[PDB]
Amino acid sequence: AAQTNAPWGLARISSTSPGTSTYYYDESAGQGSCVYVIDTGIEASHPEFEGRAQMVKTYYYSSRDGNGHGTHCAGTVGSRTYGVAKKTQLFGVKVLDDNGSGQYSTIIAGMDFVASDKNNRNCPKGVVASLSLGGGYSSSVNSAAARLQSSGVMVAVAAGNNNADARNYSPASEPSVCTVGASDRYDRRSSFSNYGSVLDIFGPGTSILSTWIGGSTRSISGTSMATPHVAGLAAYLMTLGKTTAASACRYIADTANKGDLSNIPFGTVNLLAYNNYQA
Ligand SMILES: [Ca+2]
Repeated sequence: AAQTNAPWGLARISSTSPGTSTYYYDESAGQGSCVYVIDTGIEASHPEFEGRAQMVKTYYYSSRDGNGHGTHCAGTVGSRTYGVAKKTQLFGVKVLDDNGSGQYSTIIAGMDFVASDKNNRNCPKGVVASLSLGGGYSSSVNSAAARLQSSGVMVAVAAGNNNADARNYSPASEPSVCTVGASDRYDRRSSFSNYGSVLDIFGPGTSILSTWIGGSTRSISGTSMATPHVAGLAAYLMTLGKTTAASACRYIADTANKGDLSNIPFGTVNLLAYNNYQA
């Protein structure tokens, strides 16, 4: 399949080189996989999600996304126009309030929720979770991300937007999950992207067009935008039979474009997510 004039991030993920605008992907498109988006929630009714999005959990007075951030993330995972996995099921878990804040305790409960809740969903092809959130190092937060992963969910998490070493951030510093840095359209590290030996991969994170609340769209930036590219790519690869929750991060890093990014600090991986689709 070929989606012409795709958002640059989508084109990039299916390309060996920067500067192109068509997204190529196998038509299976993530069918029969599931992606949890753990964030401010998801405007499920957005036409772009086509009935494939559902809120399954909130810790606040409402499950609606009153912010937009989670909806944007969800659209990059799986909206028909802006998404990597155009046929995946999307499940929203609202651990962040409408100001995009959440206490660590709520975030942890949200991770544990998905680790059980995937047993209530139909995802023959596998399960992914996209966690575009972050705060200072906490072993409890790391440990919750590690449980989520060991239960059989491919966990992808934002490296953070501090332009600093991600070792100091959670769940970014958790070794067993996929920690995702942000790049821009000219293949430079995003200027806000964290870095470090704890990073596993980079995805498109600067000027990322996707869904927003009120049924609209917008371009925004962050390692939080890069994460759902990798989350969507895992779902897509898993439905193709290429990999599993337990090895998806590894496989993505093995099949990445390598040594193509600029401003990567000494000791951080120079790997850009890539679907290796032979159209
Ligand atoms: Ca990690």
